[PDB]
Parts: sequence; C-alpha cells; structure tokens
Amino acid sequence: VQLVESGGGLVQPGGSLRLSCAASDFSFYDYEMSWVRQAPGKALEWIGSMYHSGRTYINPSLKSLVTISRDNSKNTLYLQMNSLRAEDTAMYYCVSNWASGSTGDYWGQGTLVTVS
Amino acid sequence: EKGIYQTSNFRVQPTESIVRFPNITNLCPFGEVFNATRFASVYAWNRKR
Repeated sequence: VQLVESGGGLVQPGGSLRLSCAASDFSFYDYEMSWVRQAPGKALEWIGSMYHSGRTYINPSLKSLVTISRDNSKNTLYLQMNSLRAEDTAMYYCVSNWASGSTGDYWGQGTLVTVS
Repeated sequence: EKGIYQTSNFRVQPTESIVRFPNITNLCPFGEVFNATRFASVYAWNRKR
C-alpha cells in the first residue's frame, strides 16, 4: 500500500498514541485531508479536517482531545490522540484527497491496538 | 361499348408497423453519480462525462 501507519499496541488505560503516514510530492496533498476510524460495533465517526492553509474544524461531539501537527516539505500530517481509553481496540486510517469524492480518495491499512 | 377498360388500381394496405433496434445497451453510466457508495462532498463534486 502507498500509505502506511506506525503506532499502537497494548497500552494501559490513559496512555498516548500516534500514527505516521507520509507522502513525497508537494502537490499530492491538494487539497483536503482528514482522519477516520472504524471500531467494531461502531458506525463512522469523523473527527476533523483541514485545508492546505491549515484551518481546522472538528466534530463537536468528541472535540475535546484533538491535536494535530502538519508538515509540507516532509509532506506529512499527524493525528495525535491521547488518554487511551478501553474503547480503542480497532484499526485507524489516514486519507489523502479525502473530499475529492467517491473515486478521489485513497485508503490505508492501520495497525492493531490492544486496550484494557 | 363492349371491350376491356382499365378503371383503377389495387394495393394491399399494410399493418403492424415494425421497429427493430440492436442490443445497444453499452455503458449507461449513471451509477457513478446517482447511487455512489460514498456520496461526494459538498464542494468537491465529481465531473464524469
């Protein structure tokens, strides 16, 4: 897959977690990016999104623990979620060209996380 | 006077007009917009000729 994520594992309730997925060309991130996760038994739960300039809007339902850092030369973006609870034993995904439509986005694979 | 005379003509009128077309059902591309699995976003519409 052209998009891989690093991070996760068995963490005591309350720890931190990170995911890293990167690209190469400056113009590949035109223009929208976001994040998503599918917990087993849970529907889609979008969190946040941002444009090229970096203006962000976050879903007010779970907007209390959102912190994102972005890069351009490295062509990266990181969704940082802290305070790992017991309801995150699922797989995550970062997406490039998220808003482009049904056939304008590329998906990923994620990593397994164990939470007690 | 006696003899043979040509008065009019005859013509069998037709019925049941028939129209035949081939199996022209090539592409019909509307499933990519009408009922896409994940609908396109509000400001990034998909243009498909």
